[PDB]
Amino acid sequence: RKQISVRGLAGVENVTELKKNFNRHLHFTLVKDRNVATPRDYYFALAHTVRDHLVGRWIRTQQHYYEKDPKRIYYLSLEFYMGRTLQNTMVNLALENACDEATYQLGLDMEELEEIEEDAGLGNGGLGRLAACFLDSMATLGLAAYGYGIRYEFGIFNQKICGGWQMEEADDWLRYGNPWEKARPEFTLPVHFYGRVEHTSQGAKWVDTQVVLAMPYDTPVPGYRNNVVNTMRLWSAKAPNDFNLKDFNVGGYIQAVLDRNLAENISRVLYPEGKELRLKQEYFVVAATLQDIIRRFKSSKFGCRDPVRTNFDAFPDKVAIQLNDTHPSLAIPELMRVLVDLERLDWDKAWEVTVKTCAYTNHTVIPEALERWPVHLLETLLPRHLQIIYEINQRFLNRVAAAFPGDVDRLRRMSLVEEGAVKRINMAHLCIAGSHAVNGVARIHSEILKKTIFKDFYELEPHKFQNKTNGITPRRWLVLCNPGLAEIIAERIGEEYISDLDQLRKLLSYVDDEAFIRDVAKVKQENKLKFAAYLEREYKVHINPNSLFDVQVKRIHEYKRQLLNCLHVITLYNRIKKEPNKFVVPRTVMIGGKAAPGYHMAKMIIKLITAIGDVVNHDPVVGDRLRVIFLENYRVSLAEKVIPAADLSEQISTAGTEASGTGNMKFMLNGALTIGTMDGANVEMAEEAGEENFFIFGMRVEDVDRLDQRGYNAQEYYDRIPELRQIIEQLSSGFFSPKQPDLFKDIVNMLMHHDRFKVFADYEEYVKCQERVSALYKNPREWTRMVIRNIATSGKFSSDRTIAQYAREIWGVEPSRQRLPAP
Amino acid sequence: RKQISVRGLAGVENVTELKKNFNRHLHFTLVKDRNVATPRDYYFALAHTVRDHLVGRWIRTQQHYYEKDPKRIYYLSLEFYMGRTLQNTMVNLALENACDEATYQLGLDMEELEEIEEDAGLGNGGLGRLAACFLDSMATLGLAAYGYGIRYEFGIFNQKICGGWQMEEADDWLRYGNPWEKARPEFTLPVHFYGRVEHTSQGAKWVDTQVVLAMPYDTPVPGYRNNVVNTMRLWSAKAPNDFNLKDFNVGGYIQAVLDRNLAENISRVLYPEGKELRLKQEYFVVAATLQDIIRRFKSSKFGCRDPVRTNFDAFPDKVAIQLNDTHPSLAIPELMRVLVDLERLDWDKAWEVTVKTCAYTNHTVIPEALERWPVHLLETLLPRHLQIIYEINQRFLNRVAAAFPGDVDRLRRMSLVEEGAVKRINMAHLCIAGSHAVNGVARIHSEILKKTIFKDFYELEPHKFQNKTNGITPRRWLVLCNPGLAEIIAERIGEEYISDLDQLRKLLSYVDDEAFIRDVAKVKQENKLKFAAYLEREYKVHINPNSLFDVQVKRIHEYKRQLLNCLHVITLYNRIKKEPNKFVVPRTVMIGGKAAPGYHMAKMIIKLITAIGDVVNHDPVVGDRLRVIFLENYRVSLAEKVIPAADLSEQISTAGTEASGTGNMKFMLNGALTIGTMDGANVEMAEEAGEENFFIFGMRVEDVDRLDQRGYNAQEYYDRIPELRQIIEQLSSGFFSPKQPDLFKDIVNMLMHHDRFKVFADYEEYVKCQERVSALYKNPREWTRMVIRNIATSGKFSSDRTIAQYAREIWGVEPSRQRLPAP
Repeated sequence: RKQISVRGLAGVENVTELKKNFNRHLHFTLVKDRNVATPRDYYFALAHTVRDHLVGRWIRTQQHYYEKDPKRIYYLSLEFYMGRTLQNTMVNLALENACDEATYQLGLDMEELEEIEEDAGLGNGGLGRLAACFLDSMATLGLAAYGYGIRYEFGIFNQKICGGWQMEEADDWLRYGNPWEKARPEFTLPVHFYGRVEHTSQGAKWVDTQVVLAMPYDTPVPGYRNNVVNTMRLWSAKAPNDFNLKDFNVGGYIQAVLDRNLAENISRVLYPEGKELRLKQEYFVVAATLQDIIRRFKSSKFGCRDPVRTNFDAFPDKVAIQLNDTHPSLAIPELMRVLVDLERLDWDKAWEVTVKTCAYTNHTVIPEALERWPVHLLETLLPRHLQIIYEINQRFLNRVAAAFPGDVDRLRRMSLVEEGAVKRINMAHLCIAGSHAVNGVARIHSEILKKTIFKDFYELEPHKFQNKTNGITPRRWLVLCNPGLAEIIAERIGEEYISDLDQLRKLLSYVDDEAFIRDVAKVKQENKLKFAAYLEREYKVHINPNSLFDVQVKRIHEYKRQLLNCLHVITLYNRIKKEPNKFVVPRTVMIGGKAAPGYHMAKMIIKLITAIGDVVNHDPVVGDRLRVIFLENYRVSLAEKVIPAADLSEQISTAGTEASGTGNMKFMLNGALTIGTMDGANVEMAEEAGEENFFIFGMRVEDVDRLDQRGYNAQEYYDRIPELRQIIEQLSSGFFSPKQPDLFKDIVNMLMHHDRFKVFADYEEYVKCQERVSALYKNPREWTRMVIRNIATSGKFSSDRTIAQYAREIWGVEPSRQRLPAP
Repeated sequence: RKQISVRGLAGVENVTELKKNFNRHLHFTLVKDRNVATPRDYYFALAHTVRDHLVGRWIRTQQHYYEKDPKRIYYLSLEFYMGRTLQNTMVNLALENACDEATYQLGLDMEELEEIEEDAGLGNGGLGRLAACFLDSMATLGLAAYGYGIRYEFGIFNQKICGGWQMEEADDWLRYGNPWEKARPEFTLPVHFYGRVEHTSQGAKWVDTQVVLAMPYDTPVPGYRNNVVNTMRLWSAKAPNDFNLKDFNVGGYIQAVLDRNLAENISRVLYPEGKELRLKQEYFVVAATLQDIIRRFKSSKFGCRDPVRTNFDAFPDKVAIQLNDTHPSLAIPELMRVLVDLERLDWDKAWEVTVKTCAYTNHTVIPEALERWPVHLLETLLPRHLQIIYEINQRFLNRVAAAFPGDVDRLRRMSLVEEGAVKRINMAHLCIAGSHAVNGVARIHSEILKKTIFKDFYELEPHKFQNKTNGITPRRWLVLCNPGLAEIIAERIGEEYISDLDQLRKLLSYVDDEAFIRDVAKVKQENKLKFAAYLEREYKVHINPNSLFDVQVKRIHEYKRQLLNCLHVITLYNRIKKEPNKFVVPRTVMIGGKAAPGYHMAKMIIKLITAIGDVVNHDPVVGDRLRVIFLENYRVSLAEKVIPAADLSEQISTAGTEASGTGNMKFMLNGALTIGTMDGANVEMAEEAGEENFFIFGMRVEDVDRLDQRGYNAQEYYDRIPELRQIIEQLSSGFFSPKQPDLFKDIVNMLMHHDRFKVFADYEEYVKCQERVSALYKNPREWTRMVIRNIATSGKFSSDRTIAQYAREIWGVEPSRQRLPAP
């Protein structure tokens, strides 16, 4: 009876007894054979093999925390950007080149198979990709972290450059199935919606509700090489499949069928403010999750164990809910609703635990883009919750009054309920009220949630504000992505670095050495040949390799400045042309990110970049003196192979607009010079690397704040800076497009007359700087010099670090670097 | 490529190497362990374990036919009443023993786990059951055969008699999946609804249609110990839904997200009238399969003996289509629409081939019941099919005129268009024109299709009409259901019988061997007591495993007299009650059968039994001399359990209504004596058995026609038979319903004033039989003597023989009983 144990299921490190497993699954799982099986079949066969070799470990980890009962720390997020599991299972488990030998002794090619894998489309950018990284490093740091979010049938679109434009051609990543996940029909809970309250003797009822079933799916995330492998648990919406008539509800009219789609497509599309669905989605992910959070606190070990009627006195000891951004916020009104209403905890006692369990990571530098909801939206889907939100509030605000008698303008600046032309609830204030700890994403930024945006909140509970300077992850962002460069490091410092990281600091001593100089430009010249290969293979281009390899891969969006780039690269096309022999360093510039539907300036700016392309790379006057590639469909699998041929990381956003920056850290690692306007995280990177090692141009936070106080007007620069007069002219007189001359005319007036982001004011400073970048390119080795002093610097911009910080001052729980036995 | 071999995995016969994979499926394939895992995960880990045995042999057989290249025969049926895999998968492949031993040692009672499997609601009744036996024997007889059905997500209801009334209840059998089915998304093909027929060039096109995608799901069908495993390809109707921006359709208005629903539920449900849903389901199956048949005809091997068209010339030699009932019928215009429109063969080359290729099995004896569909319905979802039924109908009538020159009414009776109020097409006459053979499913029923129902048709193509009487399979319905009856029979004649049932005739020499007579009786006694325990466990009331087990389990319908049984039952009830001290042979009548929603007298007659048993199973005056049990939710599962435990087999259909039986041949075989009218099925079953060993009773067909001349007037028997007049007044005063007397009034009134099925005509002689029954049963020695005589002569009813004749006489292919090796 006890003979159903984890014993024997594989022979690990054996090329041959996993060569017995690639066969096992092709036949018995996939029901295919060698005369009929396809590439995508042998990737699904390989996918399964490394997977039994994951879920072995997953049983015993999972076993461990029942016995050992840690504080289970759930990270709540509506975006989870993983993106290609196979290789990353292989390294954090070991089996990679022991999977390479089997799959060539078999006669395949594990790298050709690897590219059959669609990206696990649960994201869009850095809110998913941060947590996707924190999921790797919590798993490595011994921590009992659970990641819970929603499983999107389609994620967010796949982009398509056609005619120069973006066509958002949808991503059905999951149609051929997904190796890595397990469905769990057995642990389906309901999500109730709409309904109404109805009070009784002891509490209140929220009867009359519509329901949407919550079905869980388990991807696992391995910890790096210490054998603990954790659970992502992502929800799927099932419409109640009582339907055809039961309740006799359709009777007189079927059209409640419109429930089936408007409920069930909670789970089909991720977004790219004013939407019942974004809130329905939001309430979906927190309800199901928190019901599961309560069943491991009771059932799994406290099922039996009480003391205090298995009260929640020991809840905050055992559980910690970390709301990433404002999208989990209904975790405070829903947690309060279950403890008070379903169990029967005092409003006061239940709110005790609530704040103690919860804390909230803050991502915006802007107060204007900070989630708030309409009360008519609340009150109708969520009545009890519009009611508990009202009640948390005067309770909070009287606590404010105790600490500020008579200061009336604060009971409307602290308030939960916004007023006037649509009374809204400010969700970020709701969070700060029930979260014992808020953190800024960068140092600077935590200051500006003290000094500017939650000033009152920091005056009254001074201490909730923490800082955790968000990093990246060695495994993904050095080892998978640039292994030639993780090759030449290993043996010098000791592999202790990938899970203990400012040790990168040693290679600093190694700078001078003219071995390391010639060493590294190979990685970068090989990389710039392999990526300059891939370029022409998928899609196609005609490139240098050797070029200055210049890249900026962000969202196409005004305040990140793809535009500043475009002006400059029209200075470059035009001066090199003017004197056609005017030698300068030939750059291949790559701009790329998706836009966001119903964003025409961010549709326009793709089109200017795909208007240039034509006249530069096809004006064979220029030849290979200048090239601008647009990266169609930039996502996490492209993220790990363009930072790779990063000479130049152009992170050129207006000062004080970026709240931080993550795809900038995994750039001064791979060997990339970061040239950009100072704010966000372009800062601490230079406070580490030294300003002289960086290339910080242009304005700053402080003199930008100056500028819109004595009038900012971009023209004035139009009348002075003679080449910008040139490029504005040629921009406007159908140079790029003879067929539609006017075309970039909506962008001219934008650039001229209502430029919120001062693209023209940071022009000149940018060019008498990217002259310092070009002229230094062709000083081919003291170029290669600084590219080491950036690498050495690293360990703060590593998410292991950040997780230890969250671990330690906010959660409690002490980290680990120990290897759990077996597999 | 060679390294990836089948060579195996199959340590096969080995306990250790499969306690070992019941562990892998529990930990690595299902991801559970002994601390989380429940019964469902254990049966599923067993279920998964056996089908690695199953799918290796699947691989191997499929390969074989690719190599050999046999004539393949596809069998279209809208119901495959598959019912419960595992125990049969294990007996057809031998692992009852090893799987028992491995789960013995594991701590798991292998009986218990089995009864967690959900009966696959891919069927409804007899029409579904013969296909399933026609697939077991198509596989034991080595034929290259396919099963093409609909993968009903929910199926026809679950009976749930609540307080006495049949409640309808949905069946999601596949909640926690199906281990046995393997979805083949690679083979999704489109099914074209509605549209316009535009005419051009050498042909016609069908433009403007609406695609639904038919997605295939493969299930293995293993043969008893011969190592072949054939296919069953079920089609899932998955709505084309890229309905999110694409086509400039949604947004404008998502009024039209109904092609989600009425595309999607071509497969959510099975039926119980003029429904476009029923015809949409009928064409969906046909579109997805004929395009899959030609997919396989074109791909496996033939487009090289292409000498001529991958010729359809040879299509009838590599293909054979069986049309079980007129439901696959649109397959004769679909195999004409592709061959003519698409392939571009001659119209008379498409008919020469369409008639040589497909064939029609008919199952009816009552003509109204022959299928018809309105040309308004066809002119719409099937524009071009209407035009192929219109040129078929026209050319067939030429054939007819020349054959019977001048007979203007023969042209109007031999037609496929048919009008009066609503111009319908006759689908059964469509089948005779497009099939090389038409066949009855029983001897006399096959005569009265050329004697009466298609007689003109017959005279014009006499050579099409064959017969083939129905049969059970020896494996599910004697080995699985009754392994007890199985040891004893094999101990004497050997085990060659399972694959050749006529060897049961050999047991007829052991009639007078009173070891065997006390032995068979033993056998039937544990059967009656493992079953009698089913009852006070799942369900209850009181059993007495001695009594004469009298089951009638047909579906609830007026033409099959559940009512005659109700009246015999209270006649015994009353004789037991006026004269308590008389000795009476006690009986337990068990009536089970799924009524059929909408139909009220079936609804109402079930409430009879659920009120007769309440009144008589609570009479401490009778004590236990009678008990009446409605068997809730008859399915393949309880037939397994019921036919096994029964003594009398109640087959009381009105003479002239039944065509052939199939339910009978399971009780005849498992040693039960038929009581039954001479009518279609009971007739070959008494040719073999000898009338002696049957309880033939009452009214014969021309006895039914004698009274259907002079006229039925039930009242003449009411005032000529006192024991009837007796219970009409039991009913009418409301004995069985003290709170609602008048409840069974419309039954009383039906019965007398308009009983189209002649309950009272048969009453007196059916009773003078029930009690001769009671004579022989109270004579256990001579009961078994007559029961030996049943089980021995029943061999003619193996589907191994009904198939041995289709194959031979119709499909062409010749039966084979040899092994393959298949690791």
